[PDB]
Amino acid sequence: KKKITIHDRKEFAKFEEERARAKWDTANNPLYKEATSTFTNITYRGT
Amino acid sequence: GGAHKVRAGGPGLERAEAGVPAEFSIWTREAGAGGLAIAVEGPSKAEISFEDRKDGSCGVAYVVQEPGDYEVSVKFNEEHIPDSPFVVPVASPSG
Amino acid sequence: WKVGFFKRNRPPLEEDDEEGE
Repeated sequence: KKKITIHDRKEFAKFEEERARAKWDTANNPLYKEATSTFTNITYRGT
Repeated sequence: GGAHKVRAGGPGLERAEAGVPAEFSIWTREAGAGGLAIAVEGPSKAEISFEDRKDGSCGVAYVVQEPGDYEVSVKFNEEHIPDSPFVVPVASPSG
Repeated sequence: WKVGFFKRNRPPLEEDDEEGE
């Protein structure tokens, strides 16, 4: 329990270069049902 | 993971004000490895922002424009933590 | 990780048969 999650940190960085382009939904979506996929220790430091 | 050892609390998760940065805190890095996933619901926009703290905690916050009852869902490693979703309405301007 | 990792990908999408078991 100290890497298995980080391993999925780069799978996302590529999964975007995979489908490339982008994707999003709004306006016709009254309830802003957004989300937040934060990775352990974001860019900024903390510990 | 440890959706149970998840930390959750703040003056914004109980309620907040319309057009006022709703703050809060959800710590769970010590619980064990795991990715963070949450569903921010609300009848208005919502700008998330991660601010650091003197203790290095993780207090995230967001502003809202619609005055009334809004709601932010909560999930850890994609696991709705007990007492979910978290109901969080926006009060009226402090006054 | 746990059930997360695969169903973790928030992006609501799943055209491939859901493995699981």
